[PDB]
Amino acid sequence: MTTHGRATHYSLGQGNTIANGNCSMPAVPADRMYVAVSSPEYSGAAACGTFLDVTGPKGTVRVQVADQCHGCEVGHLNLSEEAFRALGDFNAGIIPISYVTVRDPAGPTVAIRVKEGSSRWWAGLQVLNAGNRIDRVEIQAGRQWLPLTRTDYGYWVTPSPIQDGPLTVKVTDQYGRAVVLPGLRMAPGEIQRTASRFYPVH
Ligand SMILES: OC[C@H]1O[C@@H](O[C@H]2[C@H](O)[C@@H](O)[C@H](O[C@H]3[C@H](O)[C@@H](O)[C@H](O[C@H]4[C@H](O)[C@@H](O)[C@H](O[C@H]5[C@H](O)[C@@H](O)[C@H](O[C@H]6[C@H](O)[C@@H](O)[C@H](O)O[C@@H]6CO)O[C@@H]5CO)O[C@@H]4CO)O[C@@H]3CO)O[C@@H]2CO)[C@H](O)[C@@H](O)[C@@H]1O
Repeated sequence: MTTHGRATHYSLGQGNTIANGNCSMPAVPADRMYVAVSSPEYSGAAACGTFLDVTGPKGTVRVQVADQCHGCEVGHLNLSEEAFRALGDFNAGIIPISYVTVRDPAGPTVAIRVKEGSSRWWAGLQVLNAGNRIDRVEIQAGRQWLPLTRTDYGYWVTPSPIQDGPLTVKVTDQYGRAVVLPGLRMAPGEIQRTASRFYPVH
């Protein structure tokens, strides 16, 4: 649904290659089109990875939800400086906006990043390029599926130890669509590409 609100500007800088913004992006977007949302809209990092089409005075740009703006109220987006300048005048400081969460945006294949410090005793998984909100991330334990806990920093963590060897991970989005990612390695910090998609390329 269309949310009507306002926008201020801030920056995540050049960032690092580990964690950028509250969603813990592996990198600050090269196009510098990102946004921090209010705490209720952040929804415990459930909005991480999703994209917003934000309509401003000078048009409409697409930005990736990347961070949590604790000081922002509902409807108040904290845009990147580049996204702000493209929508309105930078000297204005505040601009009137309206935005929607993009449903199934065109993007690359799903990628999984195992967090630093992850072992068989404890592991954190980050799902990338899913396109939409993710409701469920599970690791295969024998013939059953061990559900992971959604953290408020963009990762999914194990509530209990997992088996050794390659990981078989099932990810389910907000639309009930699920993909299974076999052969995932316990490699902390690495972005593991896949050939899986929640929706086809057209
Ligand atoms: O990006 C901007 C935002 O940043 C947020 O801050 C984040 C931060 O970026 C992020 O890095 C951080 O992530 C940390 C997790 O929160 C934390 O839980 C995690 O701790 C792990 C640890 O990495 C892991 O090594 C450890 O494994 C233990 C295991 O627990 C223990 O059971 C096991 O013991 C077994 C023995 O090894 C075994 O011999 C014996 O037989 O059995 C034992 C068990 O019975 O030992 C292993 C180690 O070998 O587990 C812990 C968790 O329990 O570390 C992460 C970092 O690496 O999270 C931050 C958020 O909380 C800001 O908060 C936000 O404001 C910014 O916007």
